[PDB]
Amino acid sequence: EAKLFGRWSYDDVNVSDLSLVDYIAVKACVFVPHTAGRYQKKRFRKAMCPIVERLVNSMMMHGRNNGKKTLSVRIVRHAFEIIHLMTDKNPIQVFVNAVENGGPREDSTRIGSAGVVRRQAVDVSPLRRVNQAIYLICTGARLAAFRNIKTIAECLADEIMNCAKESSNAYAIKKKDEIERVAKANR
Amino acid sequence: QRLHRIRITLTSKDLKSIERVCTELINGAKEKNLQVAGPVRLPVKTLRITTRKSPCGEGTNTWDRFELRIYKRLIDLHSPSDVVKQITSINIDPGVEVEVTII
Amino acid sequence: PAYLYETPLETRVHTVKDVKADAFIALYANHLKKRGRFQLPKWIDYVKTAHAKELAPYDPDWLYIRAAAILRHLYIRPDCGVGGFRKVFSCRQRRGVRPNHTSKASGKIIRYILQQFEEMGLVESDPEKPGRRLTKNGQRELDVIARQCAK
Amino acid sequence: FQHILRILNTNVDGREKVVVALTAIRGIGRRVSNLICKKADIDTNKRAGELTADEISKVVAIASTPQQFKIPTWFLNRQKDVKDGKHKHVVANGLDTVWREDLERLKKMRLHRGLRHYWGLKVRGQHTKTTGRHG
Amino acid sequence: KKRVQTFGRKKNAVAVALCTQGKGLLRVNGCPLEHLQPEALKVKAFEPLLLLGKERFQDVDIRVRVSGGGYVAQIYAIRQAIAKAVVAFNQKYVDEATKKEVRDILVAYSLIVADPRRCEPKKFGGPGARARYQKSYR
Amino acid sequence: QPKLAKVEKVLGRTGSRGGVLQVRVTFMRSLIRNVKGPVREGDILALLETEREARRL
Amino acid sequence: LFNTRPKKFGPGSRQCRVCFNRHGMVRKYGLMMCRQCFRERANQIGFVKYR
Amino acid sequence: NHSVLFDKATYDKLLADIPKARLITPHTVCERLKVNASLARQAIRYLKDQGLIKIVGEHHHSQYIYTRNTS
RNA sequence: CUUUGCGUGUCUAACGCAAGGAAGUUUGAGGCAAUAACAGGUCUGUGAUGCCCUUAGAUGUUCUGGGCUGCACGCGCGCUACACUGAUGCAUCCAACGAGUCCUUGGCCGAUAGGUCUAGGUAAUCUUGUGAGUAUGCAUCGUGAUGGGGAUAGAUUAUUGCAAUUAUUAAUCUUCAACGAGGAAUGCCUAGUAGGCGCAAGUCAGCACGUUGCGCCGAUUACGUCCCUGCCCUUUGUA
Repeated sequence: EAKLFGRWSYDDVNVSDLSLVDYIAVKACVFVPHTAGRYQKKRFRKAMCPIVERLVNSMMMHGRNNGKKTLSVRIVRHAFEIIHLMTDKNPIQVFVNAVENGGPREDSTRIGSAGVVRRQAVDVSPLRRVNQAIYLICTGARLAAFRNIKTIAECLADEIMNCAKESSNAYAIKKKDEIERVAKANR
Repeated sequence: QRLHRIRITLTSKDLKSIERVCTELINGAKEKNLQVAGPVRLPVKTLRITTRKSPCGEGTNTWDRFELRIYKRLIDLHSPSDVVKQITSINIDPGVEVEVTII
Repeated sequence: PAYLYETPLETRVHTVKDVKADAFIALYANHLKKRGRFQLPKWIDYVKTAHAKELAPYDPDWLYIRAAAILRHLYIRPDCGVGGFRKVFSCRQRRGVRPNHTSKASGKIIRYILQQFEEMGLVESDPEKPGRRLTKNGQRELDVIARQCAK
Repeated sequence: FQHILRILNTNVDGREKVVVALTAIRGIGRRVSNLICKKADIDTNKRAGELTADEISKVVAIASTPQQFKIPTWFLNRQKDVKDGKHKHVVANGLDTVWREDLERLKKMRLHRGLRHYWGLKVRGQHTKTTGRHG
Repeated sequence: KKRVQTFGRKKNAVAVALCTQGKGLLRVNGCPLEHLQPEALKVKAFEPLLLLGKERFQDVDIRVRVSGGGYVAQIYAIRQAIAKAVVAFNQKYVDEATKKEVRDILVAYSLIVADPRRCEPKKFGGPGARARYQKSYR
Repeated sequence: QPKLAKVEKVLGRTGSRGGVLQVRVTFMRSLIRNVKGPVREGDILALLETEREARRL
Repeated sequence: LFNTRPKKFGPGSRQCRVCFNRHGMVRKYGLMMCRQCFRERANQIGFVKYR
Repeated sequence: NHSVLFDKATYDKLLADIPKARLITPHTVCERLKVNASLARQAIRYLKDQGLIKIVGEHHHSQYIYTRNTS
């Protein structure tokens, strides 16, 4: 069985692309995004959590909004309902396809060969690309609704659908290409 | 004589001082074979003071964490008061406050 | 996809604890008007319900819902009084520039509603025993409308 | 429909609810404006851009003489007037002139408190080494 | 009569779930599980019902008595105490082979274990436990 | 565009601050590359440049 | 007449028995001990610090 | 920026306007319209009771979120 | 016991990973703390003290009153903020550390503070199961410096004290500023931890925006490194 909010089934659906596979934790699965459990003793317990839990967990910011997971459960429960409303299929399959495309491919590290702070082209790991994906999803949605009288759930639902899409309107998909602008040049 | 009920309080700072008394006075009762219940160990009232270590303000503001501990323990009996005076009066301990009470 | 799950048996509707507590107050507030008995204060224009609160309540039936809530709360904890009911409707006062603290509820309004229940005789002393309690007629007033609201 | 308004020689705005619109009048605030709205029998659901001639006429009467409609005295701004010696409600540009009287009273009397208004320092006894600096 | 009683522990919460033979009613203090706000976590309490099934629990009843902790910690105590009850209900009366099924399907899904994370004490020269205040320099 | 490659073994850890990490990959062939985040053996990752081999160390 | 105000309350009322000093007066459990005085004699009273 | 009353020109349109749209929220009324969010709540509460539209979920006290009825 | 399995090592000392287990970083967190010192700080913690000062027209002592709070302006620790994951009004129901010869239930009066008449408590017994607040549910508000923000200011009612003015606080009504995420610099921190949210104790007649403990809600990101800032041990150079 196992369904999120009881209205969705973990069973069925699929990972979008090779890589970022097995790093993601689907398959089995827990109704309700939330789980208080030990995930930070080893350094790859972080990709045992299902990514809906990692969304609600990292959705609390900044100092003022931290904690209150029960609050972040609600606004994600509304967000998955809205995703369903447009281009209806599976909120999870749209969300999994979003965090596939969300994070950056390559990155600029500072290796100078002694003396200088000089940039150099380095590809990103599969774990960090999932870490950066869910971070960049939220920081678009939070900044989008920070001053506007638009509910955060609306921003999150909108941000996720956009990320799956190639519109580039999103903050996340821009900040992918903003890094890949400089990462091309640092080759 | 008459059917009475006695419940004797014990208090001290040390654990080791009372564990003499709890073992001794129950065996002192079992000379005469009175209706003993075992020693009821109450929760420990830990007293606490935290002062600064330094006399003046200088250096990092470091602190002591001083503690006392107090151990209320209760030997239960059902026996008249003339019988118990032999048991308590012999085997008094150094620095252990003890008070016998009917009911 | 509809919502899953039940309990094994269909839940018994008899006592007041089986009723959801907010939905109880929605019914019994309306019962106080349509019956008529309970009677109004003079001061209703003023108040706000607490020293801590900085504004008066919006809903004009704030007294009936409070008298509805306090009467069921006697069933939850039998023994309680006025300083008890000051704690249960406590709240975060905002001190100003300073950090926040707790504060106790209003003593006039919480005492008065109990005296109106004493006049009918649903909640009563207890003159020697410290704290108010609901009587026999108090329970049957509650438990008859517990079955009605779920129906 | 009426955009913009004026009650008691002070400009009340439209596009605001009737309770909060009345706080734009000087010497009125949030808790008393509810008692004005409740005892004038105005619906709080209505908007301050409307306000018929019956509604404003009641508010001016209550604002002038709130002792008539059983407001029990602790709600009033200048409670015990210290001139005629009664429970008094000061509204609008009366409150400007009353503040001009009460400060210039204390300058003639020559209190310490009056000299703080004269120099324009902090009055209430606050540590002005560091705070209230810029001026 | 058939009786077992069991406890769970999240943090400083504790929840003694007595259970007996009966009709099929699961109750906290004297509510239904249908209440238990926050409501969002209401689904969380029903977790051992969904995994094991309805038709096991209808032979028994459970009555839980809870204190300590907070809002969320009280749910996790009840979560454990219901799951620990029906596992421990076998040992006394019902066949001992079916314990290995009903326990290990829940373990395949810390419902009996209880995670011992407790609050580390504060130390001097700082606001939090490990956090410190601020160094000034010049 | 991007073409996938499987990790044989972590080689060391590279750079001044030690954050970037050096890996032998195998296409899906072998060459040495640098990678950012947490990586272990039995792992697969995308590369835009199939060429461009990192210095041995 | 002279040599006495009302001396009932506040730090001027009371002093350290051991050293006659008002400042840093530990009055928990009725010690009446100035802190410089209290810390060095704390083991002899009963107080033993741990954790 | 926004208009506070019903605007009884647009009330005749507002029967037609909102059941067209796929999303029905607080925001989508003042998207189509240029009025404060508050009217939108009493609009979609009116369109529950009188008119067509239906809840996506039974309810919530913060984010409403209706669909078009499709009938 | 790092027990068992497989790797890693002159397979010696011991590491890594997986399974099992309440727990496998020495299981987590503290107390205790060497030899050398530094012209560190404290004669204002002391009946710990040498020397000097002054000793009745006093630097002893003590009484009335003021001052340490005085403001063109710099610097350091904190608190509340800028909102809609929100503010406000109603309802729902959950903690642990204390602490009292003062802590306060119960009943009447009062919008409030608070008062008044009884009443339990030398305390696992009474206050107290301290019905704590972030939280949850249902309403109104609508992006406006607005109901976010509560400084600044007038007027009134109680409380502690022998005395409240430079206002000790707590209330009730008003008064409605700056501030739209903070320039250069730079602090703290690796799991029940950060951060947020309260509570209790210490000083206390009265006063916490402070410190010391206590729980509750509970994340993100490392599991490496010697680039910056310091540290320890070798070889090396020194005027």
